Amino acid sequence: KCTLKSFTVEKGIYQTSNFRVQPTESIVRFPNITNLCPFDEVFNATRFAS
Amino acid sequence: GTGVLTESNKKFLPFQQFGRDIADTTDAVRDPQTLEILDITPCSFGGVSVITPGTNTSNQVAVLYQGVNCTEVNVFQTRAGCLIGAEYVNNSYECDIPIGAGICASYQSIIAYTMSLGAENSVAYSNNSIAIPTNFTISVTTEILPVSMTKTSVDCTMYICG
Amino acid sequence: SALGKLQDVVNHNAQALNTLVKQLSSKFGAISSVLNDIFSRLDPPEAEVQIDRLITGRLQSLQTYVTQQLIRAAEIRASANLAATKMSECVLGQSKRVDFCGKGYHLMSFPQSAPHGVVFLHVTYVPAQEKNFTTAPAICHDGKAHFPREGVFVSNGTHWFVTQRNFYEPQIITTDNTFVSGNCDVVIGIVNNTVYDP
Amino acid sequence: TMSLGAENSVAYSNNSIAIPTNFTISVTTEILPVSMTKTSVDCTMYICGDSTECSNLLLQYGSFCTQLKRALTGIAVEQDKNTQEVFAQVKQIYKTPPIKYFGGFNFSQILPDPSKPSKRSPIEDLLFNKVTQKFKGLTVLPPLLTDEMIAQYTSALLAGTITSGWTFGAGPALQIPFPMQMAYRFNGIGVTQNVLYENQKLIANQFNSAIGKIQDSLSSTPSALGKLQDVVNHNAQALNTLVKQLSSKFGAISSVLNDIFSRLDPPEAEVQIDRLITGRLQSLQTYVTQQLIRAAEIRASANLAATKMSECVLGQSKRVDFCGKGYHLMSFPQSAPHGVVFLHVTYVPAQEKNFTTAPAICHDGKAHFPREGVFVSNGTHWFVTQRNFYEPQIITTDNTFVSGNCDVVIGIVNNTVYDP
Ligand SMILES: *[C@@H]1O[C@H](CO)[C@@H](O[C@@H]2O[C@H](CO)[C@@H](O)[C@H](O)[C@H]2NC(C)=O)[C@H](O)[C@H]1NC(C)=O
Ligand SMILES: *[C@@H]1O[C@H](CO)[C@@H](O[C@@H]2O[C@H](CO)[C@@H](O)[C@H](O)[C@H]2NC(C)=O)[C@H](O)[C@H]1NC(C)=O
Ligand SMILES: *[C@@H]1O[C@H](CO)[C@@H](O[C@@H]2O[C@H](CO)[C@@H](O)[C@H](O)[C@H]2NC(C)=O)[C@H](O)[C@H]1NC(C)=O
Ligand SMILES: *[C@@H]1O[C@H](CO)[C@@H](O[C@@H]2O[C@H](CO)[C@@H](O)[C@H](O)[C@H]2NC(C)=O)[C@H](O)[C@H]1NC(C)=O
Ligand SMILES: *[C@@H]1O[C@H](CO)[C@@H](O[C@@H]2O[C@H](CO)[C@@H](O)[C@H](O)[C@H]2NC(C)=O)[C@H](O)[C@H]1NC(C)=O
Ligand SMILES: *[C@@H]1O[C@H](CO)[C@@H](O[C@@H]2O[C@H](CO)[C@@H](O)[C@H](O)[C@H]2NC(C)=O)[C@H](O)[C@H]1NC(C)=O
Ligand SMILES: *[C@@H]1O[C@H](CO)[C@@H](O[C@@H]2O[C@H](CO)[C@@H](O)[C@H](O)[C@H]2NC(C)=O)[C@H](O)[C@H]1NC(C)=O
Ligand SMILES: *[C@@H]1O[C@H](CO)[C@@H](O[C@@H]2O[C@H](CO)[C@@H](O)[C@H](O)[C@H]2NC(C)=O)[C@H](O)[C@H]1NC(C)=O
Ligand SMILES: *[C@@H]1O[C@H](CO)[C@@H](O[C@@H]2O[C@H](CO)[C@@H](O)[C@H](O)[C@H]2NC(C)=O)[C@H](O)[C@H]1NC(C)=O
Ligand SMILES: *[C@@H]1O[C@H](CO)[C@@H](O)[C@H](O)[C@H]1NC(C)=O
Ligand SMILES: *[C@@H]1O[C@H](CO)[C@@H](O)[C@H](O)[C@H]1NC(C)=O
Repeated sequence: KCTLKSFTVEKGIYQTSNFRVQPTESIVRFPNITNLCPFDEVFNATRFAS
Repeated sequence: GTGVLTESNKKFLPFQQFGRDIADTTDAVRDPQTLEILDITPCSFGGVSVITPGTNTSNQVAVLYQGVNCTEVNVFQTRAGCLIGAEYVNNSYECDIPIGAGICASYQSIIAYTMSLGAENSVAYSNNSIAIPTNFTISVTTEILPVSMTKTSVDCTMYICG
Repeated sequence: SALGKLQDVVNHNAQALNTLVKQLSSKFGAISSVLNDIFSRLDPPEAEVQIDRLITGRLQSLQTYVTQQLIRAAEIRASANLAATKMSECVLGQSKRVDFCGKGYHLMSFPQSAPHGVVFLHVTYVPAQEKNFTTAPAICHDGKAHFPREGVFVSNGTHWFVTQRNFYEPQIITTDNTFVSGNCDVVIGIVNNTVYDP
Repeated sequence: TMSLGAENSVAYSNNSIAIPTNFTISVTTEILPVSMTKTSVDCTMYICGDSTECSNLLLQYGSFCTQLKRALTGIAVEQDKNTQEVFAQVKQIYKTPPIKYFGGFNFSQILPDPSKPSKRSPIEDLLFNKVTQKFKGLTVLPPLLTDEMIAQYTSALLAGTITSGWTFGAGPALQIPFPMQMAYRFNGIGVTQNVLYENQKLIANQFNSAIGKIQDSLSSTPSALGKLQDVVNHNAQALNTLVKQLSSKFGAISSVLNDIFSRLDPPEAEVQIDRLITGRLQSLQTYVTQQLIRAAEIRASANLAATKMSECVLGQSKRVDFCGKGYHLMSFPQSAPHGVVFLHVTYVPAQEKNFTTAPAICHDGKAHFPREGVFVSNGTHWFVTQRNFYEPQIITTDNTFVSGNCDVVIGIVNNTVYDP
């Protein structure tokens, strides 16, 4: 009735809207990052510069 | 992207990252962590159509989902799609409300049947038999044809600006 | 539901005009859909762009309506040409074309006017009450084969007659309603009977 | 420079005529499209897709894709109506007798084959074998009448036109032996029945040979079905063009909705999205208009096909070249993908012969005119014979009629007129 904008619908077949399955999960895929920066040497150094 | 991740029989080359179809859209992907090939299919989608016998007669309706298997949602499966709210009948009648692929539904509740082509009629043919009419019947038939549609003219300046 | 076509024409035109009219109340992405509001709320520098967007949208919609009207007019003109042909042939004469002027053999037709259309009354002739018969292609008589001029040879079981195709009017087979052509050796299925001579 | 055709000059003279002494049964084909694929488009999926804010931006633009859905539904129902009009012309399903003997004529090629699981004649099976996804809201609706029902209508029409002549198209079906139906059809085109009944074997042999040659020619030439192949080609290429238009820049900085949303703030993202959606709407409008024009053309073709089915098949048409080159006899329809193929059986004269003709015969001061034929002369004697065939007959007073004296017409000749 809303699609036809009328209160009485004549006999027949009508198209109203679309059926869609809503996704419900998220899958992020990125590599096994293994490029650790040499911050251990910079911070854990026993003697620092003047 | 959004879709249904499934195992892919496609074999990407070692440098290949994405897969593309003729429509230039992503369909096969390679997982960065574990090097495997996966397919992407859009989530099951289709239009919705409502079969109604007319509000004057009644209010019951049967809904047809176009191009979806019935397992992905008084349930019937047709070539057009999944039909719910109507019962399938082994009988046959004339096509009342078209559906598709030779299926038509009507209200008697709502029933869906295969449309009937016509009344079977075998004619006895033999090489020495003829049939001659012995009477007649004057018939009068009608035929409606549109001729002219309503003449309209527009005023561009007032419609656009006023 | 007999007059579906004319009602469809009227409804199509009415709904096209209604849609074109209702297209005015569309914002087309502009912040408003009223000329005076945009004129009073903003200065020319961006009111010009807003008016440009609105007028472009309205012109596009009207042009779409015009194209739809053109296509429908072409279809209606084809239908009108068909109607003129039907008038000139079925009404002003008799048609030998099958089903062109009604189911069955055509006799004559009468026209009737209608809103935005014309209605015909095809008066047609329909045979009924058929009856089977045993028939032969030709009659062999004294070594001569007699063929019907216009009828077809039929026989109720004992006697043979010649009758017109579309009606059962049995007649005695004489030498004036049959024409001789050759002997009765080459015709396949020829039978034996006498041919009365007046 | 192209040559229009071979030079020819008929030896027209004042009092000479040419009359055929032989004939040639010819079979020709005619291919006509009926309907194309019924497609329906989705507004939100095509325009941008799964972005809710995009749909919010769209819904305030207007009800354009409402009109598009309306137009496409109209086209689909028009296609279904076209098929119904072309094929659904008989309300009964006639069935051929089990024993298929029709006085020597061989209809094995066009009659249904029970051996095939599809229940189709070899001709239509060849047609099906001779004519050759991923969607983004672009749906293809199935036709209402499947191929099997169309084959059923074709079989019913064939059975009606073989068993009961043309009578079933104008009332009840009245059986009649096939040779008499063919004699009736010759009598329709001005050739008497004795010509058929004295040549039944030869006519049957010519008919069988012609239909075999037609099957072979369809099997050989691949370009015969262009009028049906191009419909599918046009639809597919238009659909592919519409799909390609989805990834067009349209002057925006990027062609991807999500990237525009992510990398840009609403201020100019709104302008970019407006440009993109306007461009896509324009492309969709163009596609819909193209579909409408193609639908009009296909509907005209389907109306022509319906007229041919009604006239050449259900009866005999005296219109020239309307149902094949030559004098029309009868035509057989055959189903085809998105169309119909006719097999026009036509009568073609051959082996003409010179003769000397006269308008009338003067005798006892009376001018005798031919009643149904034409006066000829092999050089010494004068005969009267039918126009389309050389069947000389002694001139008498029953096949001629008298009118006036023999000093008013021009070219009259002197001869006697035997009285039986
Ligand atoms: C041919 O058909 C007509 C009607 O289709 C027959 O006329 C009817 O005859 C019966 C019996 O006498 C009457 O009761 C009806 O009133 C007649 N109908 C009309 C409209 O007058 C006619 O008898 C038939 N003729 C033959 C030879 O069968
Ligand atoms: C003329 O006779 C033929 C056969 O003698 C009839 O054909 C049969 O008609 C009966 C009537 O119901 C059917 O049950 C049979 O099936 C027919 N035969 C076949 C092989 O189908 C024919 O109907 C008769 N004509 C009329 C007008 O009754
Ligand atoms: C076939 O028709 C002929 C012509 O009417 C019939 O012959 C007549 O039949 C009537 C009634 O039986 C007799 O009173 C006449 O004397 C017959 N005339 C002649 C010249 O014989 C014949 O009977 C019909 N056949 C059948 C089987 O009914
Ligand atoms: C029609 O008549 C002719 C001649 O009256 C029949 O021909 C005869 O047929 C018999 C049987 O074969 C022969 O023994 C005679 O020698 C034939 N005579 C002539 C002059 O041809 C013919 O058979 C008849 N038709 C039918 C169907 O019996
Ligand atoms: C028989 O008809 C043929 C054509 O159908 C005639 O051939 C032509 O006749 C004319 C006039 O005599 C010549 O000018 C042409 O050169 C002829 N054609 C050719 C290819 O040579 C023929 O003359 C006719 N004969 C008779 C006796 O009437
Ligand atoms: C009429 O034309 C037909 C076909 O063109 C002729 O039939 C052919 O006759 C020749 C000679 O006897 C045979 O070799 C062929 O095999 C026949 N063809 C067929 C299909 O049977 C026929 O002879 C011609 N008649 C006249 C009087 O010219
Ligand atoms: C009608 O046509 C069919 C098909 O051409 C004929 O069937 C052929 O018969 C011959 C000899 O029996 C075979 O060598 C062919 O292989 C058959 N054709 C096919 C396609 O298998 C048939 O003989 C013709 N005549 C009749 C009366 O049916
Ligand atoms: C024209 O045709 C007539 C009739 O066929 C011919 O006259 C007869 O011809 C046959 C065959 O030659 C002869 O056996 C007859 O004796 C002829 N009858 C007479 C009364 O002469 C005539 O010869 C034909 N003319 C030409 C030039 O062929
Ligand atoms: C046909 O015959 C008639 C009569 O036999 C011919 O008419 C005669 O023609 C001669 C020649 O000019 C005249 O002297 C006579 O007076 C005519 N008599 C009559 C009664 O008309 C006529 O010429 C012949 N025509 C042809 C073409 O042979
Ligand atoms: C007529 O048909 C029958 C079978 O229907 C057949 O046996 C017979 O030979 C045929 N005769 C003729 C003359 O066609
Ligand atoms: C017949 O036509 C020829 C030309 O082909 C002409 O020479 C002759 O005079 C004509 N005869 C008559 C009687 O007109």
